[PDB]
Amino acid sequence: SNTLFDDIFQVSEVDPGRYNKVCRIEAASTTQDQCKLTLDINVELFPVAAQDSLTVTIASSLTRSWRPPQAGDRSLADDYDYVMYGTAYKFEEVSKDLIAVYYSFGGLLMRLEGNYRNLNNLKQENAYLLIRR
Amino acid sequence: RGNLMGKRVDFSARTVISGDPNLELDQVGVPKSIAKTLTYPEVVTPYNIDRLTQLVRNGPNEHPGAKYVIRDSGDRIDLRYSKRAGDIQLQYGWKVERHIMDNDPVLFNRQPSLHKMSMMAHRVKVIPYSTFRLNLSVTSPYNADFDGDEMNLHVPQSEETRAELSQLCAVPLQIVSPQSNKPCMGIVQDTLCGIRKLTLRDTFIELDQVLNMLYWVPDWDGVIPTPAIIKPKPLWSGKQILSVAIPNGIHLQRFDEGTTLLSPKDNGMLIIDGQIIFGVVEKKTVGSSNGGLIHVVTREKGPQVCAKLFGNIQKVVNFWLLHNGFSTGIGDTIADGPTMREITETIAEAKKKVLDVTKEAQANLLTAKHGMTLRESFEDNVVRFLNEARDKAGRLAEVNLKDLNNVKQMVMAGSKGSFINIAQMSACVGQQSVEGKRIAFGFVDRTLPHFSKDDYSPESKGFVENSYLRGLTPQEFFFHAMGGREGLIDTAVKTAETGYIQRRLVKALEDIMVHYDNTTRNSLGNVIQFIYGEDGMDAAHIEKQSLDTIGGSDAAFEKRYRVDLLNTDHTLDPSLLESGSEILGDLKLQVLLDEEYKQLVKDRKFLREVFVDGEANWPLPVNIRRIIQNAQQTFHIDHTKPSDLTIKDIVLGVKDLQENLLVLRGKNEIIQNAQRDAVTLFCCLLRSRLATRRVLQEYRLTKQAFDWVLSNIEAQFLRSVVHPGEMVGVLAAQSIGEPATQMTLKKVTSGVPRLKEILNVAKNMKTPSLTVY
Amino acid sequence: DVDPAKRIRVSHHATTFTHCEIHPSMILGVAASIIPFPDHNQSPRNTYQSAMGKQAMGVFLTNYNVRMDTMANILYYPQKPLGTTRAMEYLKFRELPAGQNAIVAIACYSGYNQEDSMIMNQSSIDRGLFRSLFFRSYMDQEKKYG
Amino acid sequence: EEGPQVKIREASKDNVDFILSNVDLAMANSLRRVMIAEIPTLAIDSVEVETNTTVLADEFIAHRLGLIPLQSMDIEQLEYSRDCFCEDHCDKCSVVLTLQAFGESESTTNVYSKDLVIVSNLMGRNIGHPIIQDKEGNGVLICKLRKGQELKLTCVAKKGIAKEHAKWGPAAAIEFEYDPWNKLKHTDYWYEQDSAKEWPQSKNCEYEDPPNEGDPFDYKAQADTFYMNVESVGSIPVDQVVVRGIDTLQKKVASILLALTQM
Amino acid sequence: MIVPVRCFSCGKVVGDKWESYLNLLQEDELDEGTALSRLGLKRYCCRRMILTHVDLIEKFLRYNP
Amino acid sequence: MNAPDRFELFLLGEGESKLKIDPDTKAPNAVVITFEKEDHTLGNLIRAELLNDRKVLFAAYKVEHPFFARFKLRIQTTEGYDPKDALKNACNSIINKLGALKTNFETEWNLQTL
Amino acid sequence: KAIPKDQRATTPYMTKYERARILGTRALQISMNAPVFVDLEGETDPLRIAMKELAEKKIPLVIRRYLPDGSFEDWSVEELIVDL
Amino acid sequence: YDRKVPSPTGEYVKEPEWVLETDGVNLSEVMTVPGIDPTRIYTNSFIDIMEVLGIEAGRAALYKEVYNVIASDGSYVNYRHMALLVDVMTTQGGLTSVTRHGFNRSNTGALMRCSFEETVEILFEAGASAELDDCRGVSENVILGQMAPIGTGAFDVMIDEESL
Amino acid sequence: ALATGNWGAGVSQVLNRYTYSSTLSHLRRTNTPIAK
Amino acid sequence: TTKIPQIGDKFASRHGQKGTIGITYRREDMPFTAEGIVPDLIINPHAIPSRMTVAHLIECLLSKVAALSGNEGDASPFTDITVEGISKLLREHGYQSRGFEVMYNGHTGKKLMAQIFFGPTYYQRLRHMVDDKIHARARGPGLRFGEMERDCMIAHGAASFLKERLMEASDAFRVHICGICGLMTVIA
Ligand SMILES: [Mn+2]
Ligand SMILES: [Zn+2]
Ligand SMILES: [Zn+2]
Ligand SMILES: [Zn+2]
Repeated sequence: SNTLFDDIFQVSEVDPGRYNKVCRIEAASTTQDQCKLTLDINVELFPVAAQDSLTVTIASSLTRSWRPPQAGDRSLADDYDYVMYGTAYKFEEVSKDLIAVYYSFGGLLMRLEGNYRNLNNLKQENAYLLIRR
Repeated sequence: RGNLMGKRVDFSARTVISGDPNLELDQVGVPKSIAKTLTYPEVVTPYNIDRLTQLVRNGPNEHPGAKYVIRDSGDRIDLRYSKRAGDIQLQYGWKVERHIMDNDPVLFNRQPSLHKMSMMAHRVKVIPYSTFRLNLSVTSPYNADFDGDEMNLHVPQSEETRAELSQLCAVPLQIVSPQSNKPCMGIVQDTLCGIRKLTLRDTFIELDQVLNMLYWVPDWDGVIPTPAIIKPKPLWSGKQILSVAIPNGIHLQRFDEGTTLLSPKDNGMLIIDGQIIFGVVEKKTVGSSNGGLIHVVTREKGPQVCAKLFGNIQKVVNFWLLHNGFSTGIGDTIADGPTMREITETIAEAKKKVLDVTKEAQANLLTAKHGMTLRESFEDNVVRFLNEARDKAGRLAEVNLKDLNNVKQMVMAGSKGSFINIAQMSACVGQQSVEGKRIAFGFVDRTLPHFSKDDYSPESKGFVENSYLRGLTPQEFFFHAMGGREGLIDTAVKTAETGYIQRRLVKALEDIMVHYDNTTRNSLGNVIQFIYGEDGMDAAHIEKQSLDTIGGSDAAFEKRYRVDLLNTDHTLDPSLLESGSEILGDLKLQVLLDEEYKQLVKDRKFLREVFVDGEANWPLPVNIRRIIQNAQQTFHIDHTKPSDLTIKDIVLGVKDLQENLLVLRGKNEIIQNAQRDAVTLFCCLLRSRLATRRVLQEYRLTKQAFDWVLSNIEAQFLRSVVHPGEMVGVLAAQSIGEPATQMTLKKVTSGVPRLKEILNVAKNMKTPSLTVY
Repeated sequence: DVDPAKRIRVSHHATTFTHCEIHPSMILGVAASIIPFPDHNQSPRNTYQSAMGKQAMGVFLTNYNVRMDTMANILYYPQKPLGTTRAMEYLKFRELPAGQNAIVAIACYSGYNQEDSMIMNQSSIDRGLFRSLFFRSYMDQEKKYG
Repeated sequence: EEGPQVKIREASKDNVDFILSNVDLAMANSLRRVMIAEIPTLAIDSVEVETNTTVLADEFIAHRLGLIPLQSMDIEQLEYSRDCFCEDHCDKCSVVLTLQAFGESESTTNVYSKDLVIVSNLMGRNIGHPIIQDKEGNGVLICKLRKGQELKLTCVAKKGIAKEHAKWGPAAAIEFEYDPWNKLKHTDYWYEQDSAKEWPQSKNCEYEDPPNEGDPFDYKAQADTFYMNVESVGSIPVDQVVVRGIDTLQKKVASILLALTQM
Repeated sequence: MIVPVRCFSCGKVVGDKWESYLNLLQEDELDEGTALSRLGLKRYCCRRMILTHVDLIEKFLRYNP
Repeated sequence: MNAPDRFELFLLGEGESKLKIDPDTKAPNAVVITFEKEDHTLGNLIRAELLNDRKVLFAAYKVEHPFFARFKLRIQTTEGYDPKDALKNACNSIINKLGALKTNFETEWNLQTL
Repeated sequence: KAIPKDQRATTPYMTKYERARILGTRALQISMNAPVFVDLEGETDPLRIAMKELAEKKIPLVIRRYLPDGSFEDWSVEELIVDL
Repeated sequence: YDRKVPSPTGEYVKEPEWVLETDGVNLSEVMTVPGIDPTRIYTNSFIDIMEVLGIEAGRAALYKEVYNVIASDGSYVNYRHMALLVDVMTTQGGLTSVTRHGFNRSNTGALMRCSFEETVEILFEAGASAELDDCRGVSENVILGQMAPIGTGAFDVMIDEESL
Repeated sequence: ALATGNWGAGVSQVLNRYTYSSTLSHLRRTNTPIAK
Repeated sequence: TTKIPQIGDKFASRHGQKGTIGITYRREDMPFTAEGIVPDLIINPHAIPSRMTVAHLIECLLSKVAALSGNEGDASPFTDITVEGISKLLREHGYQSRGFEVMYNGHTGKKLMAQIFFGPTYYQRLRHMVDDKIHARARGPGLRFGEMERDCMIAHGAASFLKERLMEASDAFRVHICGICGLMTVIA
């Protein structure tokens, strides 16, 4: 029962650095020129290219072990394509006037930079990451 | 005297050893045939009448058996020959000499044993085939391999004797050793190579294989961790599963060259609550390194949990490696076509520099360097040129090799490998040398009859241009063999000399022990150290820590520690502290804060005198930074709200704690001073770590977390004091001799030759030097 | 214009030559003459080998069944090494060899082959791989002056 | 017939090149293993030596004897000596053979498996006949005799399985491949300059469609379509090695359902 | 001593191909590689078995007793 | 000498059963079965099939030490669904699967010339 | 030469050597059917029982710590704090 | 040589300095030469350092020497081990070597491992001088059937008439 | 002397026969009793 | 006596590195090649970098080519044979020129993510076998415990163990002693 962030980004770079399945994207945000994003993505399961336009929603719902099927016929809280799930080892840098946060997806890292998220994001593990089209 | 030399070695066996990925760190596989030979006398008691009665029935030929039953009268009934072997009625108080069984504590040892860690206690695991089996990580403390090594197993014979082994010698209690205040056991070879390949970002595991991996970790809790990727494919991270082998409450932070909180290179290491958040896992994290994962798990969870840790990790990685595979072939030693050309030119450039200096010398234009001969300095430059070549040639090959290159994969993980190796295999082998010089003119004015007289070129005097891959010319081959023989000869020497030095050191210190007064004395009762190690601490409880007070500019020192309640700018902002606003301009508190600052400034002076160098990292007990990282995780301290700590809380709190870090207790004046001295360095670390601004601005501790930090520091500290009865002398001798049995190879005297020269107090040194400033 | 795969050799700046080596590989003795590509190994390893070749099992003589000596080890199925040496011909190595040509895999498999140990194929052992005969013979007499 | 599906390419008395499709890799493998280790067979497992003046040692010869493939067509109609209710060996559980040879001529006299002679009663079941496939009906060369030397042995064939000793194995080798076009990406090709140019394209690349340049990785494809080839050693018809392979595997699982049952 | 009965690695029967191999060489003047392939020894594990064998028995038979 | 007889790989010694079923505690609806005298051949098999069942929450196997012939199988299933049954199911499902394969093969065999 | 219960300057904490010897002494006794002072919630292995007695401070033993000069201090196993 | 020194602002900075390295030693005389820093002169001959600067300086040097022999191979050993060695070699006011000085002793007991097939003589002298055996060694106590006053045996255990 | 190795030693030894090359080796071995 | 390869026995190639059998595996369990070829022996790659034993690797490459072509491989020192040369010949035979081959795990059938350097190499069975050194001496009614072993037990502070292990058979005799003169001149 929740959601925490939403917006669409302008991928300005997709670096694969010696990896063969992962790339580090850095897409600017449509709207607010402040909001930025750096993220690790498994390209093998959701390719990405420069100038693309991704919609990024955080959320935190729809820890107990996990089951595979059944739900695939039920709570399809996946109105997206790419779907990760990491933890917030978030260093609220409290840089200058903006506030950046960090997430860890099994090692695939992510970092948002804004300011109005003070009442938006968590300060605790649990947090899914969704992206569509 | 024939018995004062250990001959009649009863109750022990010896055999070839083999490695075993499925044994726990502290076990030893004992072949059934050897188990039936070694016995332990166990008194018949109601707690064990059945087991014994059963063993006696199995007899001397079936494993859970026994060899003799001894009755009250001391009579010995031989179960192998005896008309009543199968008709015995044990009675309380009798003794049954049973075979050693699973879990008995036994002493395992590999000679030459010049380490206490070369004689540890293990738990028995009776197994089939002959040969003893060991967990791979118990390998280095024994300095053992499996190309034929043999080890001895001794069976403790009494009850107090069993206890001594398992309570003092057991492998787990030796993970962290005092010889170098760090673990002496870590993850190696296959498991090391595998753990790295498993931790890369590109490594993902599918559901089918994840469930197996999970199930392989015995301390797992049937809770399938949610995938790092849920999208079109439930995929798990390699880091995710390894994290299951690490227990809860483990935190770890380390920054490498260019590591950030986004470490692009997947550099560094960041584990939080037993979940690796970022960084590839290799030798710096899982090796026997200082602050690594094993040092931490031990100190934080205790010896047993750490021992189990080696096995859990081994089982996961070894499984992930069995199904991933790893290999190496000739292919891995082949460098890029263009690279080889860059290499040939690099060497060709070296032969020119050498050719020039020769023409120079032949015209008589070279100037000798003071206190040196023309020929001496000539040789010098030629050798510098030729090594510069081998080296730069080697770097060109190293850079080339891709991340697929198996040789490079092993080097990146930490498991066997090194530049020099890749350099000699792929690029130039280099200059040979005997007695520190190039190959000498053994024939009149020439190295081999194949050259002309007076030929000082690199090919003549021993430079091997080819790599091992290319092969050596015959002349290169012979020169490389001349150099080779040298190493074989003195390897024999170094060996012999070190073994006698080690036995002389032990003999000189054997009787030195730590008494109950914390004094270190010899058999006579003479004082050697008025307090062991000048600090009363046990070396296995010491860690390298950074004494901040000592580094950087003064502006920085002041920005960091200065708290001026009487200045709008240099006060504690009311957001870091609850009572922040009403503290502004508080005269009485400011008096407390000035005492704290004057003390911090004295400390800095003091430290700068002791470590005139400027060095800040020194081994000290109680790892404060770790204690604080724990507090912040334990009390989920939010870095957003202001703390409820008072300035009196901190200042007076830290002040009180210092009066509790006790090494000595005597009530008189002398001892109390000795006590203040012994705790001086640690207290400087303490005061700089718990300075008011630091506690509120950096750590953000709440009154609860803070009070927790203070009591932990006291607990750990007291747990770090050395125990009276410590055979510190033998400990010392062995700690110096053991590594001196590892030295093998700018013009002075080092290595064993110099060490022997020292211990001998020779009035005729070989290299009497003076250094004048 | 030169083979980049070959090793780097020096030049023939001579008009003085009085002799020429029959063949450079003849600087080696018997044991080392059995090492394949010895010129591609680090020097001390050649020495180690030369020691071990003397601890191998072969067919010391074809008349082993008729001699009655203290100890003897005869390999069941000796094989001539796929990788030979030219000197190896005068040493009769192909005639009276030691060892066999094992199909070898350099790999990290179950973990049971670390720190210098090996994983051997049990099925190959059943079919005869590396079996050997061992003969020990005891001697004894009768009295002396009494 | 809905399910695993065989599709034979080659077939002869020795090999059976085929293509398993629509199956789990796990099953292809278990079957692959079973053929190598658990298909019953008859083989010499005891040799009594009356006379050996040959140049070889008894155990040396005996070892070879066991390696000589024997007729194991009706092996099921034979019981394991361990189950049999006799005392040691009998016609119900064993085949006895004899070997008598004498160096008569001055030329070296050879001894082959053909020279083996059954002495027990085969009761009509094709079993124990030494297999012969060479172009001269000689069989395996067991020993060589100089004039004057002799060899009088007595063997005893028994039912067994590879797990116990590789002599009882009916299989010689078992080719096995899948995804010849590295599409599932199960392996990561090692290379110097070009993955493709440096790695030999396999036979089975012809029986499949090379992936297309721009297709994104197919992450839901599993492993079906396994290209196998079974080589029989003779103790049993190739077709049988496979068939009984599936059979034993089948009986195995069966022995388990029956375990839960009487449990 | 004599032709191993089988290929150590795979099990292939090989002890019934020694004489043939010998003939393929003498009376047919073929080369070992071509000879071996004609006897069906296609994989190197089986090839090495025959190509590397040393028939020392032919020398043992030369002793009188 | 210390080497055990080879038949001990497939022959149940005395006092041993083909299966030992134990209830898992760490989790609900979980069982741990010990197969004596069996290896990866059956292990990876029953595991793979067990995984095709959707009402199955967990399935993994492992032979703790190559010296001994036995493996452990842990199955976790949906409430109401007995793990013991999923096994029976996986088994039968396998047995059938093979029967078909057997046929198809003997069928294709005949259509071959040689 | 004995030192009064007050004025002892030796450690309030038990040393690993004392723990090792006490457990071994006590275990020996339990191995010889000597009376036990705790409830064996299933234990049968002497040392294991001894460890239980220690944790519950029910081992009626005293440690005599000698000083290099000859004097000594007496600490009851009960007194000694066990943290190692 | 480069030298870490405090700069005027406080942070350590490298300040290169010319240093003289010699072949031969005469500390007392060179130490006195004008133009040098007698405060920092050094020599690897800890024997001369002792004779000119005293035993405490001798000790410090001996530690620096031993320590270098171990750092030369990159190896590391906790300070206290080398320190204990250095204190033993220094306790009696002079540099007492360790590589076996005495033909009889170092710190033993006229009972421990009978050295030289003529232990008799070791005992004859012990008698003639009234040698007092402390009995702290392991062998002496083995000969006496007792456990050595070390580690696990550096204290006695006794019954307690307190336990209720 | 030929049975011992007593000349004026170890000069005489039992011939190695472990392997054929080991025998050839022993027969061409050299010894140096007792600057570099 | 016939001696069959067992765990603990020593083996070595001709490049100065021996090893003992750690465990034996049956064919089914071994890893395999597409052609169904299985290894008679598996050694560890970690024993390659540091030994600098490149010849072992080249002997392998050479030996593969020789077996595939029935020609004797020339591994003679100081000749013009090359890895490039050998790699070319092996390639002509349809194999990946540097000795690697795709392999599948024997417990699963699934490929290995890595390819394996596979080929024949000459190995020697050494003497001195397990069953010859297994000596186990336990009398109730190396392998020694000497000075070095004792120093280790002293360092551990294990005093009673040292007492138990170093004490001889001799009977524990009871004597009386004067407290004034430390002599056994007491009449009891
Ligand atoms: Mn070794
Ligand atoms: Zn019968
Ligand atoms: Zn083969
Ligand atoms: Zn008296």
